[PDB]
Amino acid sequence: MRYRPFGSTGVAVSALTLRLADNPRLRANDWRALVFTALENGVNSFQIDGDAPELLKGAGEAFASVERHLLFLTWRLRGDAKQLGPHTLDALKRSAFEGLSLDYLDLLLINDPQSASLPMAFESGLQDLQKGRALRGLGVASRGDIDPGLLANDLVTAVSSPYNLSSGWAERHRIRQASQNNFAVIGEDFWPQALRELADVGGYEFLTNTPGWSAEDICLGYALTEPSLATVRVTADNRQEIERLAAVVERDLPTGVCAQIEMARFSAQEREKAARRPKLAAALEHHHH
Amino acid sequence: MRYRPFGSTGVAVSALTLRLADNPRLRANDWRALVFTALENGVNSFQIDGDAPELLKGAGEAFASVERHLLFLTWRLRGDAKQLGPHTLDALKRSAFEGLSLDYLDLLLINDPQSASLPMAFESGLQDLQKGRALRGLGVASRGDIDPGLLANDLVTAVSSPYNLSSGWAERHRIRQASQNNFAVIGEDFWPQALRELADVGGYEFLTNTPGWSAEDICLGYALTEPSLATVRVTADNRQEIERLAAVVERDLPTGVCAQIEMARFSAQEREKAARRPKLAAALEHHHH
Amino acid sequence: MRYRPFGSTGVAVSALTLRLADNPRLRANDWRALVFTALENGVNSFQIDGDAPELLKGAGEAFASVERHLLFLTWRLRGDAKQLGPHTLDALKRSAFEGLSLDYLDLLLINDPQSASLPMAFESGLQDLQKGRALRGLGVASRGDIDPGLLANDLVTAVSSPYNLSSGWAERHRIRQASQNNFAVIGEDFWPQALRELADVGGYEFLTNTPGWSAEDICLGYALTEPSLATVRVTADNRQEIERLAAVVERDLPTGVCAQIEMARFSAQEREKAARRPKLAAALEHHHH
Amino acid sequence: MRYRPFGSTGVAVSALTLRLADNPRLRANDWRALVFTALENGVNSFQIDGDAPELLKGAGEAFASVERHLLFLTWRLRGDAKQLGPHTLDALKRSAFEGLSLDYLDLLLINDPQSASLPMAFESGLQDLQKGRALRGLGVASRGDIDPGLLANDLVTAVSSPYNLSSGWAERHRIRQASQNNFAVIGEDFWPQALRELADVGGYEFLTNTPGWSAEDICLGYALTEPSLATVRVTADNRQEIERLAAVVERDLPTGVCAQIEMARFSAQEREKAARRPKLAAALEHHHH
Repeated sequence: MRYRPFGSTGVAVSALTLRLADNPRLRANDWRALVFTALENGVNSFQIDGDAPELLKGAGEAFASVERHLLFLTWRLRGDAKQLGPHTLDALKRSAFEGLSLDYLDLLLINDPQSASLPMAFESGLQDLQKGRALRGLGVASRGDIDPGLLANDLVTAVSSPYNLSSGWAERHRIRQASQNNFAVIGEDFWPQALRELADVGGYEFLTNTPGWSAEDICLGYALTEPSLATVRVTADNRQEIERLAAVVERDLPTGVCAQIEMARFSAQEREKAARRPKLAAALEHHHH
Repeated sequence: MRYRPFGSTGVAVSALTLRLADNPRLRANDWRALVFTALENGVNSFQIDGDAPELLKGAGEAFASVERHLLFLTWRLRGDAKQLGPHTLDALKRSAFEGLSLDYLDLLLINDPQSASLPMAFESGLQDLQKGRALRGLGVASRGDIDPGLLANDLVTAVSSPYNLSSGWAERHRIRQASQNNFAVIGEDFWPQALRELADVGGYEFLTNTPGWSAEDICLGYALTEPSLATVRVTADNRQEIERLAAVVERDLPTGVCAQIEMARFSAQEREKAARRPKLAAALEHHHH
Repeated sequence: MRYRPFGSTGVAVSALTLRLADNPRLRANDWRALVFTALENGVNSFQIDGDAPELLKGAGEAFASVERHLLFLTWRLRGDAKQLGPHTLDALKRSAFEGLSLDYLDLLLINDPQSASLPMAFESGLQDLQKGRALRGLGVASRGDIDPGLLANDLVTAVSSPYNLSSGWAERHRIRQASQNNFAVIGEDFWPQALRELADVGGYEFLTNTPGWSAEDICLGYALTEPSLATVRVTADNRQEIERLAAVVERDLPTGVCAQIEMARFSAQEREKAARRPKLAAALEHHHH
Repeated sequence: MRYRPFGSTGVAVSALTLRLADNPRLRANDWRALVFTALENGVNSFQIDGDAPELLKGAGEAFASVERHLLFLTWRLRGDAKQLGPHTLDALKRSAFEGLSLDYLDLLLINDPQSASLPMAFESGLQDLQKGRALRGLGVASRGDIDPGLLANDLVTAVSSPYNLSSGWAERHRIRQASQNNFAVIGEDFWPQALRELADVGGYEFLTNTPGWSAEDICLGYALTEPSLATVRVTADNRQEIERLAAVVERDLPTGVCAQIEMARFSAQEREKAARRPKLAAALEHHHH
């Protein structure tokens, strides 16, 4: 395992971040063992994306097995950010601080409100948690452009964004600009469904025809080469998956794979212009006034 | 103006769809004048993205200035789709039906719920609207991969998705696969903030240095050549912007521009691997048991 | 080994043509050994490009070890083709016919005279050889564009031209147009010195860093995939090199190597405009009379 | 016009060199007029590539219209360089020196002998010319790789080599390496027949469809951006072509044209493997011993 600085927090994070999300088949000791396995593969960054009592119990017990400062703990808070408030923060206190037995969270990762501001009572509660050292930073998850007025908020220290080997320059520019402005960036969706379909049929078929590599491992290896990502979020629900993903961190992508990734970006298909409808255009032109 | 079939449900839609969104500057007469200009430039497809009374009043007057069957009217319903319920349908009746003075909507465009299903009471209410012809289709707006179980819902006839000249193959595959499966696709974000920033400095600087073309117009022309999009959503708050955008529909992109769009996709800035931290990895390995 | 049609002649040749070129350290035994190894690897096409007695002796012996009609034997005749004459025909009779113990040549491959015509006496000598059934065809070797009036000569059935994985479209167009116009095309210089230097430092370094492939074998494998070439000329001076080159005919290039070959074609270096010399230019413009 | 250092010689040459080649359809005053037009457009570098009495008379008269030391005059000596001898020197003295009325040549440009050495008597004669200050340098023209032992000869200060926008990296490496080793490099064949054909149909069609530019001028523009070339050789036979080519030296190629040039390098077409002939292969393998 390799380790990167998390933005300007001064905390080193493993190249992979393990997301823990509700799975009703899992009981508490499964969650504890999942985290134990991640720790044994050098993963110190965890993202809690669920709040079932068994998840909190097992995860909290595993986190307690190492000294707190060795871990980076993010709570993922979904829902319409514009509708968050004091009841949200009460729930966060029950789940994150009682459920996981934490004194502080490193990062609260919320949805992009698509606004320059947060609701007042929620932001005031966040400020309270920050001054109490119970919350060390706020992050914004987005699949588009986050309002710079929101990123300028003193609470906001991190962003989360998708990035994969078929991302274009808009997505790449978002992560690189955020990193150059000293935000920590968490990469998401290194292996999205659309790319799994492309890997089977078409220009990306090399992803399933490269000796010694799976398509998923190639997509992870590529995201791991991107300078602007502090860490790449992965989800794994058994030991074998954690071990394989962590193994990718120490491998080198073949240069021929890199060239095929670049080759594959080309796009040719164009459209002939669509039909004229002068009758329709004329009726619209002659609207009543 | 040119017109495209909207998915498998027949209707002709202008290659541009005009998004009408809350702007506290504009009163009802300004909204009416804006829709009038749109109509006069051949636009018959409008997406209402807001519920301010002045907006509903002016847009509804303007829509009534032509025969209803010439227009394709989409209501954009934001917010967490998992929290939609009967109150949502009440508010829709007041705003979209009474407020715009409509008997039916061509499309209700909701956020991706990131689930294969919608809340049951809301879905039951939508089924009621559909059986009465008050709602002709449901669309799902997403910046990721929509669950196929949701797309298989009989209500769902359309998807909306970002596409621009810096989009990669994941985004492109989503819209081509949707189209091939006979969904109507509305293109979004042809001119996102990230691309505006790239157009000023770097490999996309040609966007602001092409004789006879603005960067925005190049980005629109490119979107208009994508075969899978039924229509391209644009936001324009004055007559000049509407006229310029509609003029793009009839122009041909220079071949040197298309070549530069393809050459700009390349990306070569690839990390050196991060730090080992063997003390940290060992401490994590040696967690208590 | 695979066998291709040699242009429109109606005869077949091995995908490789072994060139035998003067080498002062080799004796007849050594030349015979080389030809034997090539025969044992399916090569039936040989190009004699030297006239040292030991070369003619050893090669003639080896050719006499199989039925003459199973071989395609090309004599390479260098020198200014505009200076060829009766002395040339006399020397050809000593070296090619008496020296190799041949009754006929499959091809006489001369330099491009950079003209539409051949010297009269030389051409009459070639017509005499063809009427005597001692010469089946004339070929023209060039590194530029051959005069089409020369190619229209009834004697000329074949051309020889460079092609390698760093060739561009002018080179490629020449060989494809010759093949489409029913000439046999012999590929030369699949592994020129300049590419051996590129293979060591720069964008072509992958040629020496591809698992299981040597740089020379990749360059031959690429030339073997060009559709316009009837055969690829190779030079080898030891058994083991002949066996490896022949083995490439049955191998498949990795798709990642093909991608790197395409990626390597890009060139971005540009110079700034040079110095103005207004006084020098004014002096030149003010020339007398 | 712009002027570049001619390798490490210490002298400057115009960025274009005008080649004057034998043309039976021109008379002395036509040649004089071509040289005059070149001079009036800043060209001071001329290559004489023929020896017709009318060519020598007209070109010599035009060269005498300016101070000799302002011109760079190259005599192009074709023929098999391995056959050069005393006759060649006598002919050079009669044609280049007496026929052009010159006391010295700035450069003698011979064909690549394809050897590390020149014939002794010829080389001794060149040494006599140099000691007499009648010859300032020897250049070697090649379409392949010149033996480094020949380039190391103290006489040889320049090379001439093809370079166009469809050239590959082997050609480009040759010229950049020569320039880095302090040779003057003359660029040849900026506009070869093969490229004229590609410009008419195919991926290079943009060469004849670019507003404001001819195909020829784009090809010359690209060659003028190559850093390793001291000058680009052109052959023009009318006033207006000379003026347009000189004008290219002061123009900037559009970035869209540059992108298309890089686009066009791609080559996709491949060959399936040819026929097996197991009986022929077996017959060759069982050659007699």
